Amino acid sequence: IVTQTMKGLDIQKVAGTWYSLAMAASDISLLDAQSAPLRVYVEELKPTPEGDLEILLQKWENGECAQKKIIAEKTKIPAVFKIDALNENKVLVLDTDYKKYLLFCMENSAEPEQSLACQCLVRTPEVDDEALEKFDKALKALPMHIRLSFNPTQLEEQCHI
Ligand SMILES: CCCCCCCCCCCCCCCCC(=O)O
Repeated sequence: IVTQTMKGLDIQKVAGTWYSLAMAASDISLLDAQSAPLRVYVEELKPTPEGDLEILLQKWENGECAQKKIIAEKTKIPAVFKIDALNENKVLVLDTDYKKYLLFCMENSAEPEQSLACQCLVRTPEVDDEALEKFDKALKALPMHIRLSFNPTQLEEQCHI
């Protein structure tokens, strides 16, 4: 689905702290409740030396904010990782400048029109208008039906409460 990938991605340089400033999905149900399936809040990226990606994040489940750890495995495409879970879940890095913003989408492997969610990550708990502008331009193709964004207070709280 996603026709935008970052050329020349250096996965080591995305290490460190990130904030999920905005999210969007193809289906309202993927993001509507606090416990919605792709309502996830990125905490940090931890690239391994072989070039896989450990992801720390928070997710609300059963009435509280839970910390999760995910391994995205590398593929032959530098910008595309596989989540390793039951669903053939692919993560694509659309664009990043390493020091300010990273845009990524995650999609299901097939069925036929399928689930897709994308986030605008930023390095600091600040509304970055230019990064949100790149996020919205990246998505104006994609068939999104829900979009969320968060204010700096929420960005400093667990599960953006
Ligand atoms: C590649 C650099 C960008 C960072 C990508 C972050 C991708 C989160 C992927 C999370 C997928 C959904 C997790 C669902 C909760 C875990 C579970 O229920 O098993």
